[PDB]
Amino acid sequence: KTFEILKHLQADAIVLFMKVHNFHWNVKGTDFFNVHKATEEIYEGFADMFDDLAERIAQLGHHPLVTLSEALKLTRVKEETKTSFHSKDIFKEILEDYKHLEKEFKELSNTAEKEGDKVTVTYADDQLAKLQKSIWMLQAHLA
Amino acid sequence: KTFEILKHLQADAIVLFMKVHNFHWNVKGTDFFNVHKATEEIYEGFADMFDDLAERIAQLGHHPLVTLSEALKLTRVKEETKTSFHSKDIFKEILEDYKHLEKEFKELSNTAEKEGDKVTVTYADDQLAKLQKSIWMLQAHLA
Amino acid sequence: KTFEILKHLQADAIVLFMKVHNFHWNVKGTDFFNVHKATEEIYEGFADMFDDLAERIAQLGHHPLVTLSEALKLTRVKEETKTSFHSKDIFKEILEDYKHLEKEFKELSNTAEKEGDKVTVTYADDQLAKLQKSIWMLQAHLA
Amino acid sequence: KTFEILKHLQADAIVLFMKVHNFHWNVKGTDFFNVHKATEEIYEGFADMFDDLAERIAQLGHHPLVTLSEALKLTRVKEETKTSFHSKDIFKEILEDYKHLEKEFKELSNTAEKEGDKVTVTYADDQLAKLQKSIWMLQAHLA
Amino acid sequence: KTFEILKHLQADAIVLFMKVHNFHWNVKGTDFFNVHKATEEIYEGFADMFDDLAERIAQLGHHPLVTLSEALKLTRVKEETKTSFHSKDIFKEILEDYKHLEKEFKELSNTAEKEGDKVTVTYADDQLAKLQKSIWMLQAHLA
Amino acid sequence: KTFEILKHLQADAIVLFMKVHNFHWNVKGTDFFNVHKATEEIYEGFADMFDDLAERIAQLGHHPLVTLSEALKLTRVKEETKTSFHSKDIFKEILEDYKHLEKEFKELSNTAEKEGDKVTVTYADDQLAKLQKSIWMLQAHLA
Amino acid sequence: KTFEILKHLQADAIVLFMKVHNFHWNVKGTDFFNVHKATEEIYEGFADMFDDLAERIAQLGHHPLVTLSEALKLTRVKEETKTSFHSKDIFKEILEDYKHLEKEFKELSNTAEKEGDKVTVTYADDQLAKLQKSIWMLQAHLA
Amino acid sequence: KTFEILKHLQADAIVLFMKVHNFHWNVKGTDFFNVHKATEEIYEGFADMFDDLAERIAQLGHHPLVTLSEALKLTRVKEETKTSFHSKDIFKEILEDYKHLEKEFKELSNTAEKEGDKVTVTYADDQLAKLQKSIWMLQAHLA
Amino acid sequence: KTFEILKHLQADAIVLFMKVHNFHWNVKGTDFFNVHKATEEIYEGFADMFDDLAERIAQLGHHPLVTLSEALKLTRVKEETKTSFHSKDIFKEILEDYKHLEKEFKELSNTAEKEGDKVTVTYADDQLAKLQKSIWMLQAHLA
Amino acid sequence: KTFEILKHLQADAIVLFMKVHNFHWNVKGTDFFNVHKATEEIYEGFADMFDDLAERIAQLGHHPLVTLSEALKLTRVKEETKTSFHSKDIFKEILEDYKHLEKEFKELSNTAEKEGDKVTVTYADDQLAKLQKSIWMLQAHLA
Amino acid sequence: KTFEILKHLQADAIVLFMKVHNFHWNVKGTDFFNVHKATEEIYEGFADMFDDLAERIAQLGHHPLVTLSEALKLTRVKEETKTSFHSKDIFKEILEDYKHLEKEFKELSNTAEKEGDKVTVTYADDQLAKLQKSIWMLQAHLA
Amino acid sequence: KTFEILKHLQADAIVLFMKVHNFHWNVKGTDFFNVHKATEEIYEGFADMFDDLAERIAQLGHHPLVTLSEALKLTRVKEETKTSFHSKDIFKEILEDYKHLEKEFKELSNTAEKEGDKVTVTYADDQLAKLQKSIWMLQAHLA
Ligand SMILES: [Zn+2]
Ligand SMILES: [Zn+2]
Ligand SMILES: [Zn+2]
Ligand SMILES: [Zn+2]
Ligand SMILES: [Zn+2]
Ligand SMILES: [Zn+2]
Ligand SMILES: [Zn+2]
Ligand SMILES: [Zn+2]
Ligand SMILES: [Zn+2]
Ligand SMILES: [Zn+2]
Ligand SMILES: [Zn+2]
Ligand SMILES: [Zn+2]
Ligand SMILES: [Zn+2]
Ligand SMILES: [Zn+2]
Ligand SMILES: [Zn+2]
Ligand SMILES: [Zn+2]
Ligand SMILES: [Zn+2]
Ligand SMILES: [Zn+2]
Ligand SMILES: [Zn+2]
Ligand SMILES: [Zn+2]
Ligand SMILES: [Zn+2]
Ligand SMILES: [Zn+2]
Ligand SMILES: [Zn+2]
Ligand SMILES: [Zn+2]
Ligand SMILES: [Zn+2]
Ligand SMILES: [Zn+2]
Ligand SMILES: [Zn+2]
Ligand SMILES: [Zn+2]
Ligand SMILES: [Zn+2]
Ligand SMILES: [Zn+2]
Ligand SMILES: [Zn+2]
Ligand SMILES: [Zn+2]
Ligand SMILES: [Zn+2]
Ligand SMILES: [Zn+2]
Ligand SMILES: [Zn+2]
Ligand SMILES: [Zn+2]
Ligand SMILES: [Zn+2]
Ligand SMILES: [Zn+2]
Ligand SMILES: [Zn+2]
Ligand SMILES: [Zn+2]
Ligand SMILES: [Zn+2]
Ligand SMILES: [Zn+2]
Ligand SMILES: [Zn+2]
Ligand SMILES: [Zn+2]
Ligand SMILES: [Zn+2]
Ligand SMILES: [Zn+2]
Ligand SMILES: [Zn+2]
Ligand SMILES: [Zn+2]
Ligand SMILES: [Zn+2]
Ligand SMILES: [Zn+2]
Ligand SMILES: [Zn+2]
Ligand SMILES: [Zn+2]
Ligand SMILES: [Zn+2]
Ligand SMILES: [Zn+2]
Ligand SMILES: [Zn+2]
Ligand SMILES: [Zn+2]
Ligand SMILES: [Zn+2]
Ligand SMILES: [Zn+2]
Ligand SMILES: [Zn+2]
Ligand SMILES: [Zn+2]
Ligand SMILES: [Zn+2]
Ligand SMILES: [Zn+2]
Ligand SMILES: [Zn+2]
Ligand SMILES: [Zn+2]
Ligand SMILES: [Zn+2]
Ligand SMILES: [Zn+2]
Ligand SMILES: [Zn+2]
Ligand SMILES: [Zn+2]
Ligand SMILES: [Zn+2]
Ligand SMILES: [Zn+2]
Ligand SMILES: [Zn+2]
Ligand SMILES: [Zn+2]
Ligand SMILES: [Zn+2]
Ligand SMILES: [Zn+2]
Ligand SMILES: [Zn+2]
Ligand SMILES: [Zn+2]
Repeated sequence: KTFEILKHLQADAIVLFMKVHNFHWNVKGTDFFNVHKATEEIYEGFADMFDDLAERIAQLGHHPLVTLSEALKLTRVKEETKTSFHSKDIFKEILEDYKHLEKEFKELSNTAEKEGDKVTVTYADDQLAKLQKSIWMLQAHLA
Repeated sequence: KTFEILKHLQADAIVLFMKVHNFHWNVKGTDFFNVHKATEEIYEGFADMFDDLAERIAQLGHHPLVTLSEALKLTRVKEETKTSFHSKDIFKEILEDYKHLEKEFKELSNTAEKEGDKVTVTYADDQLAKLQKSIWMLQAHLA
Repeated sequence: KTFEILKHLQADAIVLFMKVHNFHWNVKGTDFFNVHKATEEIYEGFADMFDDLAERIAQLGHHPLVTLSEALKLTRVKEETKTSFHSKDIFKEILEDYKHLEKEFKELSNTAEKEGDKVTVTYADDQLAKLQKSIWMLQAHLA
Repeated sequence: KTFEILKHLQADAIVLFMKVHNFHWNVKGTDFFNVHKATEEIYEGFADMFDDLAERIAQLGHHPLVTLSEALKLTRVKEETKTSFHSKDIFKEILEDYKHLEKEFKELSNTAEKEGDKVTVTYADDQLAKLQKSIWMLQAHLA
Repeated sequence: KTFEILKHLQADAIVLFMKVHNFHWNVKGTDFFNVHKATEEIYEGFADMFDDLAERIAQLGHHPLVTLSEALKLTRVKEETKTSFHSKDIFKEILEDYKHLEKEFKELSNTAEKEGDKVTVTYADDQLAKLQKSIWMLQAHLA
Repeated sequence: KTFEILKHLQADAIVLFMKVHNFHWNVKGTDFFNVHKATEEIYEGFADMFDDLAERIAQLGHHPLVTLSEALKLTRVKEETKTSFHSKDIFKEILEDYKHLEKEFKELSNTAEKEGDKVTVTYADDQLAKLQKSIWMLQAHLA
Repeated sequence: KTFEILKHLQADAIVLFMKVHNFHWNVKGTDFFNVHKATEEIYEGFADMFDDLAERIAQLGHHPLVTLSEALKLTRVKEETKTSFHSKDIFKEILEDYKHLEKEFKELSNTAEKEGDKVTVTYADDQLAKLQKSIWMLQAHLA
Repeated sequence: KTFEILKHLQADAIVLFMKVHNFHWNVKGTDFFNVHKATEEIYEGFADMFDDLAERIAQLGHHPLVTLSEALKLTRVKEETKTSFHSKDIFKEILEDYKHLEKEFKELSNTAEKEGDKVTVTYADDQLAKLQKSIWMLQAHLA
Repeated sequence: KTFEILKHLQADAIVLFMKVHNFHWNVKGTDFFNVHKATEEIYEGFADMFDDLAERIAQLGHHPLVTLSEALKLTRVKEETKTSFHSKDIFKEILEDYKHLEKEFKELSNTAEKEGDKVTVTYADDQLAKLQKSIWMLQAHLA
Repeated sequence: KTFEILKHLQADAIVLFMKVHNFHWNVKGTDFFNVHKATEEIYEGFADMFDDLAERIAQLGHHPLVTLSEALKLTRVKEETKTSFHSKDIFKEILEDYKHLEKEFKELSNTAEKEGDKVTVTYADDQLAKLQKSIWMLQAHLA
Repeated sequence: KTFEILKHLQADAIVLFMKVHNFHWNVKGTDFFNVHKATEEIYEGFADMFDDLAERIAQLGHHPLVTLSEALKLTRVKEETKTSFHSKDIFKEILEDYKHLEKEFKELSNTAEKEGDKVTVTYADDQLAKLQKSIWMLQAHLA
Repeated sequence: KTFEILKHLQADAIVLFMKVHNFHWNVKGTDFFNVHKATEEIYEGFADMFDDLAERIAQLGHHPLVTLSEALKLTRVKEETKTSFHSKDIFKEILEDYKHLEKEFKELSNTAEKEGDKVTVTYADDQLAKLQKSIWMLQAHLA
């Protein structure tokens, strides 16, 4: 179900909002400003994704999740308890989670096509476009 | 300890970030736009508070919390599982949590004065100023 | 035919442009500013929809409609002759007409997919996205 | 009566809003961009005139017209059913309708002076100023 | 005399500047933000009216009033000592005072026409335009 | 005749454009910046007045003047051949020429009322408003 | 009591709002623009101070003053009935009243520290900062 | 293959970037400014298309082309060696090349649907939308 | 002498300021807007050139000209008494006068190099750059 | 000949436009964003240089080059076929090509001085200024 | 004494203004842009600190220092004569000097509390806030 | 040598940066704001001149000066130890130092022409242009 994948993704969005703030505060190295500013852009993107997924859920006549509790329960994103990083470790982690979201947005898109929910398709394909652009850029950082 | 109160408040900030999004999505009544836009301003404020508290913690040589897990563990904010509200219920809840943050920022301020951490004082008094302005406005909504 | 639905929708757009101005001028109640400003945003949206539908028609090698006469002839939107409203009546009427446009944009989208007119699809799905967001918000006003 | 002329003019404004969109979509010749952009400015002006006339009517304790139906009934503007133009034909038509509005705004102004409605006078003289500037520019196009 | 009415109006402007701040601080109800922001726009308008009337007086070779003392002495506006309101009470009061200013600006306009002071006429008619727009909007709030 | 006064004023506008540039370049004293910047605002105003008067003339079916030659022939403004000033001398000269334009705009306004040219009236009264504001400010400089 | 000093200062703010407008309209000399613009900045500052003091009072659970009447009753600011000034006289008067506000903001700050009202302290110290900057600048004008 | 069509289009984009600059520099006639500015907008669009196609190629794990050499080798766009034009000749040429890109973007879109590359579809349909709008406008210039 | 050429050019600048306004008001044809706006840019350029030449003269210890009288006396620009034009006639005239200014700025530049006035050289070469760009564009209009 | 060097440089500009896009897409390493953004600024500079050189050529009565074909024929810039880089390799390549352009702009400048083409001199010296600033910055990257 | 510490800090501010420009010009490595831009932000901050400290001194009735001579005499900042750096060396040096300013601003703050100079306290605590944020960021660069 | 004069001028720039701040803080008289703001513009100009001269030095393969120490050693600018001024004294001092910089920029320009350093010439002539404009304005203040 479309709204089930939406909920799952909403859960990842708020979890990544937090995870990315970790990287924002705890990066080390002459790389600090760039990663500090870039992580800020990343978590702000995730705050919007969170809101947008929730609002698609509501639009669709269902209930978005409303507690951090359900988010942790529905997410497939590993929270990061460590508190120190080189930029390369941050990019590897973010890349991993991006590849996860990419897979899921594809699923979201495929599922919504099947159920004749075209709006959810164009939302999912728009997010895929962004994820694939970032995936490429992150791959290029790490190469 | 100053950094202990900071951590506690950081936990409330991310919890209220979520709680306020609930109110953002699930308000009902001819009041919808105003509460939808106002809650958006409120949660954006909480996103900044979260970041700022975390960054004061780091500055002070300690570790801010880095998971939703610790946040739920350290918060004194009740998450809201209900998914429908009149504006009056939203304002009552927000008011309650504001009164909670007000008390704690006072504590933060008092404690930091004692430990000779003046920066943390001016941060705490700046946040008090905002909380007391909102507390007054919310009291005026409900009267 | 794609261009036939386009024409129909173009007719509704100019009719709603007028209808919404009625609500803009004739709302009553302590609700006045909010509804006055919101209706202004709504009719400005409809002015753009009108222009865009007409311009898709032209692009497609056909003729958009060019008189209020044809608009009244092609529309399924009831004009509103009454000249006084509470905000709730305005929202109910706007909701009704929105549900009408939603149905038709779905048709437009489905029909254009069939005829291999992909541009018209992405236009129709973009408008659906907006209509479904407003439909949800209006449902929330009225609940 | 002042409000009677206001209503008449309100009817012309919405009719010209449509008529001018015709010219916007259906101009032909190496003149296309200039006329396309200029007609867009013209119809946006007419959308404001429409709103302003309606709002003067309301202010004056009367009811502006609220349907395209009454507009077609009250207008002295010929709708244009043709769907192809050279720029010269567009300017001739617009000039004609401008000369019509000029005459009527003079009447509006004279009538409002008589009835001691000074606000309506300053509104009418402001619109005359604009019409006479455009009339001159259009005469210069055609010369 | 033109300058006598100017002085009277200048006195009302500063008195309403204060009166409107009362409403700004002391409104109660789920209406709070809207009335708080709208009253702020209203008193800022009155601050400009005050300055403009004073400056017309100076231009005309006379002396505007320069103390709150003369203002209270020359005003026909009742100061409001009460410190709590519903929005409806605020709108009724503002409406009353608006109707008062409307009457006086008409007088100002008529008197200035007689004395051949055309500048003061166009100033008075510009203010009438604004007062009549607000009077209509306030009537619509209360209906 | 309205257009005759317009032409006369157009001639003064271009003459004052030049005269004011003299003051702009040739002021002396610790007053230099203020007078340099203020004269720049003054001549830019005169450049617009020039254009606007010319364009009213054209609108009215007549020909504005098109050479400096006719301007010098039609102006009642004394050109200034001297090349050094204290600010007080500049203000006295500008004041004189302002009083001249004020008189003429009154004439323009009166004459246009008589001939039923309302647009030219509202133009003349708008310029009077500006001239009387500047006249007051200049009187205040010199007092 | 903190709120008692707040009220007193609120009274001075509205009185200085008026007093400063006097100086704004009635300054004489080649100094006119600078003093006209500077007084405009000064009274706009006082309008904000007025609003802010009133709003601190409300926040604190008390009632700000709501009439010009109480303002004149609570102020220690002498109103200025004279209607003509050299810039030096304006600066001397403003300086005097500034020194008065400086003393009182110190009192406000000291008193609020005692009562544990930290928000009011940071407000009072912020205003002191501004007053001491202006006091220095005004002393420099007069030296 | 999707990436093969992308590469082809990337080649056309840089070739049209140049071709359009030819028209930019070498248009003749009283049409000069309009065509000079419009061609500037057109080539800036092509510079972005070039970059975007290249970046989609990279995202997709392939290599965009990196020399003018490959571009000339992969393009189906005829370079223009002539150095003088009337606007009509420029529009005919641009129209031709647009019709070419339209065909190819359709192919791109169809092919990407087949291979399950949804991002490339939404990119191709977005570009089609723009090409069909320009095709219509250019047809209207030439009619 | 450098300052002699400066004065000559200053005279042409104010004469062209007027001449170009003629073209601004009196162009005829479907070309009207473009020429109306372009002439406005041209005369605004000439107003700046005028001011800049005058200010270079002053800088150099000499006196710029301060009357329209000297301008007409020092200019080699023919004033235009005719009051109706096709765009082609306007461009031919402007081109002629441009070729004149180009020649003179070359002279200015050469002369200033000789006298070791480098500032005047860089001013003259900057103006040449602009004149040669416009000369090319005007040649392209007329071809 | 001046125009011969201009043409040569125009050829390098479009070749570097492409070459720099290579570096834009194909940089690898934790350096990615900085080099991605900086290369974007560099190629945008080259797009302007290209246009400006072409337009100087036209101004000078000659024909700029109008095909990628002539560009490859006239350039002394080696195209880069490789598709992967560390930032250091990108900077070395860009530095090399910069040193090439620097030499040529000197030649351009010297040659134009000889032929009395001062405009082309000030253009060449302006570009030298930029090239020498970038050369220094690039040397500093590599040191 | 408060003003003695102010003077000392003023001396460091201008010395660091220079020192930081050294780092701005003489950094080496693929780090160049980031350090070049960041040092520019740092020295601009120091220019403001310098001005603000000087202006607090003046406000307090004392004399800020007015020569580079006294600055070198009063500073505890070592000037840097070396002319080449890796970014790590720049950050270590800046960190050292920051730790120095932090200590001194604490002293300033403590001393001003003692002397009842609250304005100087809030200034000192504001600067501490900034220094501690930068100290943390610099520590993070170097870790 | 070009770089020797550059260094000398760099030394004056930082010395004048300080000297001008003296005038900024210590001007007395009803002239205070104007001189306070103007000196702020002047020292900000000198901060840029300083940076630009240093960066030309680096570009040229030499080392700009990096301590206040060398600046005081290389400058021909007298530092000002006095701490109180009338505006006339400030303008006389600034004028003197300007005349000094003018002479030196001429030398810089002449020397750079000789050594074939054209970039340094265009930099020197640009600064001369500014110095001669300010010299004229300052002469006009003092006359
Ligand atoms: Zn941060
Ligand atoms: Zn951001
Ligand atoms: Zn939302
Ligand atoms: Zn997931
Ligand atoms: Zn750690
Ligand atoms: Zn490490
Ligand atoms: Zn929303
Ligand atoms: Zn927001
Ligand atoms: Zn942060
Ligand atoms: Zn808590
Ligand atoms: Zn529900
Ligand atoms: Zn309910
Ligand atoms: Zn309205
Ligand atoms: Zn709007
Ligand atoms: Zn359109
Ligand atoms: Zn329909
Ligand atoms: Zn009714
Ligand atoms: Zn009702
Ligand atoms: Zn889309
Ligand atoms: Zn369009
Ligand atoms: Zn528009
Ligand atoms: Zn409206
Ligand atoms: Zn009519
Ligand atoms: Zn047709
Ligand atoms: Zn035709
Ligand atoms: Zn008016
Ligand atoms: Zn407020
Ligand atoms: Zn406001
Ligand atoms: Zn004022
Ligand atoms: Zn009254
Ligand atoms: Zn109460
Ligand atoms: Zn109640
Ligand atoms: Zn100037
Ligand atoms: Zn200006
Ligand atoms: Zn004009
Ligand atoms: Zn006259
Ligand atoms: Zn002289
Ligand atoms: Zn004198
Ligand atoms: Zn004013
Ligand atoms: Zn202001
Ligand atoms: Zn307020
Ligand atoms: Zn007091
Ligand atoms: Zn008097
Ligand atoms: Zn006096
Ligand atoms: Zn161009
Ligand atoms: Zn552009
Ligand atoms: Zn790119
Ligand atoms: Zn192709
Ligand atoms: Zn040719
Ligand atoms: Zn031809
Ligand atoms: Zn115009
Ligand atoms: Zn313009
Ligand atoms: Zn000037
Ligand atoms: Zn000449
Ligand atoms: Zn004629
Ligand atoms: Zn003709
Ligand atoms: Zn990119
Ligand atoms: Zn860019
Ligand atoms: Zn171009
Ligand atoms: Zn080359
Ligand atoms: Zn590869
Ligand atoms: Zn590698
Ligand atoms: Zn730099
Ligand atoms: Zn900066
Ligand atoms: Zn300062
Ligand atoms: Zn120190
Ligand atoms: Zn070295
Ligand atoms: Zn190294
Ligand atoms: Zn603070
Ligand atoms: Zn200052
Ligand atoms: Zn500044
Ligand atoms: Zn720099
Ligand atoms: Zn020197
Ligand atoms: Zn002293
Ligand atoms: Zn003195
Ligand atoms: Zn230059």
